[PDB]
Amino acid sequence: GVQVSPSGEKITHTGQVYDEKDYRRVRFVDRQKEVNENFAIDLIAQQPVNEVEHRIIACDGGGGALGHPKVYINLDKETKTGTCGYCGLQFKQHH
Amino acid sequence: QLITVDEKLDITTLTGVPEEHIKTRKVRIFVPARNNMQSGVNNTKKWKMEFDTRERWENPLMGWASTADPLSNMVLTFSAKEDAIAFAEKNGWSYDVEEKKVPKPKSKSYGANFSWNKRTRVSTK
Amino acid sequence: TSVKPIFSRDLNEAKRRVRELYRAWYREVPNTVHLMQLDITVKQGRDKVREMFMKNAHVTDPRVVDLLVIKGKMELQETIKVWKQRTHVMRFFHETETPRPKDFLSKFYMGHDP
Amino acid sequence: PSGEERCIACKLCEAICPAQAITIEAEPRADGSRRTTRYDIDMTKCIYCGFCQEACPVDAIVEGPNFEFSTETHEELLYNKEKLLNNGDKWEAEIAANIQADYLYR
Amino acid sequence: SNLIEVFVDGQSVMVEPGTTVLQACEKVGMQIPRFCYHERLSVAGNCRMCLVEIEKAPKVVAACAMPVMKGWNILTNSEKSKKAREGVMEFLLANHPLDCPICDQGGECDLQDQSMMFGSDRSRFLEGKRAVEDKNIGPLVKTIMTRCIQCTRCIRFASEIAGVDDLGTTGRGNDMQVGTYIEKMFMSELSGNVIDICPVGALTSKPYAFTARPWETRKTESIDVMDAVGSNIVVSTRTGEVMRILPRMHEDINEEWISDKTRFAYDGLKRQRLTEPMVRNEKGLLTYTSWEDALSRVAGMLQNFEGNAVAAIAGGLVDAEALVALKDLLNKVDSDNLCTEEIFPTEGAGTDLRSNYLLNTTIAGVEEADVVLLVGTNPRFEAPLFNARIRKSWLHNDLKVALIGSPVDLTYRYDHLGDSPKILQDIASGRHSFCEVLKDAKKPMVVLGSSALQRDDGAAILVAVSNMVQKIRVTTGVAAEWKVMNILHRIASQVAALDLGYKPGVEAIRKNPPKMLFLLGADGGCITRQDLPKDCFIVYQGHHGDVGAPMADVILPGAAYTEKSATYVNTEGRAQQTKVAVTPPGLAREDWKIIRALSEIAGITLPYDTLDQVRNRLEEVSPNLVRYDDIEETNYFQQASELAKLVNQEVLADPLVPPQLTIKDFYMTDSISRASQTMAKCVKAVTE
Amino acid sequence: KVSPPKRAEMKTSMESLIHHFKLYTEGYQVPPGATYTAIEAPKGEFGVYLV
Amino acid sequence: GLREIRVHLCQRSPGSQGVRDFIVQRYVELKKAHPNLPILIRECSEVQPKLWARYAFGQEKTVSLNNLSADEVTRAMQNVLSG
Amino acid sequence: PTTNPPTARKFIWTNHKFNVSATPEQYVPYSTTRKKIHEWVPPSTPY
Amino acid sequence: KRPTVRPRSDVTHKQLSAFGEYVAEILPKYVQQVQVSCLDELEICIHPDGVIPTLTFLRDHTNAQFKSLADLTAVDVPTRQNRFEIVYNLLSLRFNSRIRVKTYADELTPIDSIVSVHIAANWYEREVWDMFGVFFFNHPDLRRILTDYGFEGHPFRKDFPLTGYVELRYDDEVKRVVAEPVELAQEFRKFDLNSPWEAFPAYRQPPE
Ligand code: SF4
Ligand code: SF4
Ligand code: SF4
Ligand code: SF4
Ligand code: FES
Ligand code: NA
Ligand SMILES: [Zn+2]
Repeated sequence: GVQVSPSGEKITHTGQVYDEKDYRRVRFVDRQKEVNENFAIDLIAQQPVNEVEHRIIACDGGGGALGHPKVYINLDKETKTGTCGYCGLQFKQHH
Repeated sequence: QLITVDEKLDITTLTGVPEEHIKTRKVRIFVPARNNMQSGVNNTKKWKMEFDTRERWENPLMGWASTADPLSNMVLTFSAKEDAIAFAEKNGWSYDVEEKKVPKPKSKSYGANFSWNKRTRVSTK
Repeated sequence: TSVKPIFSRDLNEAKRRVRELYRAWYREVPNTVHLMQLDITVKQGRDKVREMFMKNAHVTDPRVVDLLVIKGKMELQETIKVWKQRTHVMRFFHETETPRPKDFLSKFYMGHDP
Repeated sequence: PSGEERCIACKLCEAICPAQAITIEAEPRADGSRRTTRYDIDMTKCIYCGFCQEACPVDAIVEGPNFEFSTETHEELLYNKEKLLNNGDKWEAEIAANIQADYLYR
Repeated sequence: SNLIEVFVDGQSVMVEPGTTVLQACEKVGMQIPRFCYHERLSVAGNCRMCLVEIEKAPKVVAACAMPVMKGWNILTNSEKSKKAREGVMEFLLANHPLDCPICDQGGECDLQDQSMMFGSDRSRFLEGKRAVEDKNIGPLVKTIMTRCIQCTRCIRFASEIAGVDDLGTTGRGNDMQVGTYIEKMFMSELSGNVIDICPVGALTSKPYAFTARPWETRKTESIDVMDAVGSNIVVSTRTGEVMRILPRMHEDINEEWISDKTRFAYDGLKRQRLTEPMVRNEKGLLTYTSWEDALSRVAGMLQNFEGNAVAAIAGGLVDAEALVALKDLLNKVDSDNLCTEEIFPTEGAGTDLRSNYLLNTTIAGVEEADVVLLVGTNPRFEAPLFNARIRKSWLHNDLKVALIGSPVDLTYRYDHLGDSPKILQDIASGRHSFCEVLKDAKKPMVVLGSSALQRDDGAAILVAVSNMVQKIRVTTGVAAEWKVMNILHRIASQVAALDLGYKPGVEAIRKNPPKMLFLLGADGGCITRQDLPKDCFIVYQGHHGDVGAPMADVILPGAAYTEKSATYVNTEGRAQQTKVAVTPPGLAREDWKIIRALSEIAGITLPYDTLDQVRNRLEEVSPNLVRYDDIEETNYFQQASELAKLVNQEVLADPLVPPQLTIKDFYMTDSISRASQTMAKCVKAVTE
Repeated sequence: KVSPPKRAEMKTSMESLIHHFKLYTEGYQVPPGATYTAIEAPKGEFGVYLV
Repeated sequence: GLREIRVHLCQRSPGSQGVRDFIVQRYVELKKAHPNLPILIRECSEVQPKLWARYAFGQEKTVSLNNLSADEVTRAMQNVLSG
Repeated sequence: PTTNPPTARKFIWTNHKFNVSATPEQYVPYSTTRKKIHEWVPPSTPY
Repeated sequence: KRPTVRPRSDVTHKQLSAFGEYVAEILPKYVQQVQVSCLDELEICIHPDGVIPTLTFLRDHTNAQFKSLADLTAVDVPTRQNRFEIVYNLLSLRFNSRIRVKTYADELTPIDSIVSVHIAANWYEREVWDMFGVFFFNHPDLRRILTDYGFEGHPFRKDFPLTGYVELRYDDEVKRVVAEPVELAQEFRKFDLNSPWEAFPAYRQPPE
């Protein structure tokens, strides 16, 4: 989430934040640090794992041609989920 | 009608280049080494002339890479080692040449993988 | 080592064209200074002319001296006809540029450059 | 639609940009994902050619329909990643419908 | 006089018998498409991408394996050849994943590039694709095996170059999968080279992952200093930052491989860096200061002491342009205590004759010997690419290999004569049973490791081995142009230091402790503030804060090897130079210009102001330090031996145990290796 | 190998994705040669001499 | 105060033939005479043979050995080692 | 939109924001990466 | 018939070969090479001494009448000794054909000016001199045309950097536009795009 540093500056989702003694903090005086508050890492973790029967499942991200290139994920390693390398959705085999 | 000019060719005074970037610059005449992630050898035929790397620093505003070197992206291409030396000579750049590294010819033999009694017998296909 | 001449057949016949260009540049400083309303003195302008002619004091190939003379006439013409401006004439005087020290220590303190 | 960024730091928008207007850096994320830590468009180098829109394989970078974003300083026209994601969230309702109206011509 | 004649599209070629169709086309300049074939691996012949039409034959031969027969016309571009390539490329891509945007190969993928040049532009595959589960084979090599094209280059490399028969293919048919079946880590000092030889993104570098694309990067052709082999490398940089180290091809040194330390330790260049001159304030703590201030302290102290009171130690990563610079400075205050952390016996000839402390047979000479005797050394870790060249001769030329030392694992089989260095006495006499082999050897090669000369009885061992070789040179009747005596160094600056006349070892400083010590990148911890006079002025010039820095009075931030054009001399004595990839960070400065800046403040200005003039000075000292890429032959070994028979020192009975027994001790040896978070994972990986 | 494929194919076919990747990074190679092309542009002969 | 002697020479150019004979006949005896002195022999293809002697406080002098003979070389080396 | 509303998303801005140039809300560019070269930290004690 | 490959024609290539032999028979003192590309374009490569005679004959001859100088330009190829290739593209309205006449130059070997043949060339030769520093004899008014006044160098030479050496800003101290050494907040990023695999077997060079 939007953690705040001890200096009081907001930390961006990439972890950047000017030090206490970095002069470059002056650009935000009487202004603001543009920060995007919807951390994609936090949002993707909220999705539930889709369960499927087959051992190989194709993900295109939804929307068909409006998604990402279609890839397949193996589901054999029945201890971790299969993750899409594009959209980050998770899959797990039913049995 | 011809004249005799008993001196090597120097065109530095005509190129409009600051003194800074003629006397302190070292060029490197070389054939590029094959990129080791690929097998193609088509980028290993021509000779290149590149200039010594100079400082790059981080832009205070954005972190981009700033430069005060005007010759950082200069890359001349030549067909022969001799053409590249002549070009550097008539321009006054001190050059440094490296000889072409060709792959030495090797002895291949599929039938060596099954040797009745040599260590080249592979244990797996 | 035989080559077509441009204009001069050897350095002595080329220096004749050099001095003739230096004369013309010398006669024109008092006008450039007067017409362009430059904030310099004639002596200071003429010294700068001499300084640029001595920047190429090492040239010996006669063909090269032909093309420096050819260029210098083009530069003279750009000034006599007032195609150049104060900014252009004043660029020869590098008035805003701090000059890089020529001693090792000062270079060493200032950065990685040689 | 889940809120995950589409951009996977492939850098094809960067390789095509006629103006060298896009700067990108990337690294593995905390969850291992391939994502950008930097993404800049110097909107004063951009020629608004839309080539990055064509090169992107996952529709991550687009040119929205906004044209009324003139500023009072040059520095405000150097967009970093936060600014561009904020424009994405600001304009998504309208961007999504324009792609829906045009992707079949692409 | 057996060069058959073949035709490539009509043009005639005279090739040796045994040349293949693919090698025949190399000569007329035509390069055949490939995936499975690699010029340094055994021929495999399974990718079928090299199928090429021979005129008048109906079937297509595999260019990479079919031996060429005289009178053949190879049609590298006919319709059959073009159609075979289109069909084969069409199969390779049928089950390949649409991964190019998330793939670290993209932009430098032989599958991408050969699909553009020789394949089709369409897909007529309307089925589902396969997906194979990934394997976790260590912290260096990432596996995404859905991208594997089952070319078995990794299997052949591992088996025959690393000698680690642990990668293989399980399964069969379209389900066939490369890997390890069990869960094993592919840990080896040469394992990172599978990343290069894997033609796709199946095997990629974890440390490098996702960080850059090939077209972005600028390639600087430099040299590697993690060891004394002097591997030629390429340093990719992007926007002033080092991205990855890659091998540059050099047939006579590293061929096309580098050790994992060379490949992956560069990330230690980004931590623990000295970026600012530092001095001690009144509470005894180091504080940042300025160059003019910091040099003003060292000159002030240098103007007092002279002679024995000033000494310098050179570390494991110092350039010849800084050793000669630091030599000239100290010689100008009367001092001669220029020392190096490495020990080398100074009895006998000492460093008088280059032949005494070099690898005289060279790295490519191993390929011609027929016996190798290793004395006190683990070449696998001291010189990983020199052990690679041994196994290659062990494999092809059937090289016999013997080891006087500890029974370390070399990746091939060798005769263990024993560890006691009394065995040198035996073999020289003719008692030891190994002599039955030596009498049958027309090209013996004895390699004595620099790790064995660090012992308290270093001089004795070198004299013994120097004498066991004078019996070999006549027990086998070798020609004058075959060198038998060799020394294997493990430190980059060692050979160039000895070339310039540094005293090997810090023993002189123990004899006459200095009141001013110059630690020029020294970090071995040999001389500590308990070996030195109370309140001694120590100046540390380096590029990492490790061991030398925290004990220094003054710290002078120097460049690293990636950050300067520097000269290094490898174990053969070959001189080669690095190149600037990035510039030094912060206020760091090139190492030879700090000593030149220092010399002018202290009133003893040195006569050189540019890199050109400093190398001209290197010439004046040892003129082979400017002969770049050149092996200079050296003779006069007979003289060094005759001076070695008089040394009255005798060999102790300690077993010869090398400092590195297992891959655990390989990863972190010098300052940069120790600043690397990737090497820490590798250490933690093999340990646990 | 010259004109990029459709986006729908780029996201389905492995040949189409590769060709998309190379066309939008390296671009296509043009065979060596020179041409002088001219058209009747609204102002007059507008020519390109391309090498 | 002599501190170091350096001998330069080619391995196969006859201009240095005299120097090579000096090395083989006299170096072993000369070294035993001065076990402590550093005498550096640094061969290099196609150099001009030279003899660099470094004295105290970095003072260096070069006697050129081109086209001498063993006897004429040992005299030049004896000049440096003595005075 | 009163008849064809846009698809709802949890990240779409609820509150529009007009041109904030010249105001204290104005965007200010900066580098979103973290430090690259880490410097050595000297010991805090005498030797 | 292939709906993707350009129609090849036939007659035009044969016609331009006949005229290429024609030109070479008549001007054997100047013609060094004649070729016709697969695009079907005739090229005459002449010794630079032959420029004025060669363009005069091609303009005034009755079976030529190449009366329009479509353009004149140079190409910089540093590997060649005569690094400047001068190209004349001529147009014949009488015969509805085109022809390319090429000669060469170096840094210190000026070409004759064809202003006496084609007035169109007057500014074209100013542009070659400005951008490549190729001097022309007998030009009525040879002076820069495209670069800023007092600009030093020839920016279309391959060894001239893309961003140049100097840049301009306004300096309020001296109250005028000043020139200073170039420093870029962001450096132009050079991309290595060449594929290591050969794309055209037909242009492969012998490895001799
Ligand atoms: S629209 Fe702008 S950012 Fe996108 S490719 Fe074109 S110039 Fe680059
Ligand atoms: S915006 Fe698109 S093209 Fe650009 S890096 Fe991200 S995924 Fe690639
Ligand atoms: S290896 Fe990677 S870049 Fe190459 S074709 Fe496969 S997915 Fe694309
Ligand atoms: S992992 Fe790579 S090298 Fe090994 S078989 Fe697969 S494609 Fe070939
Ligand atoms: S390269 Fe010959 S079959 Fe693979
Ligand atoms: Na790989
Ligand atoms: Zn997905």
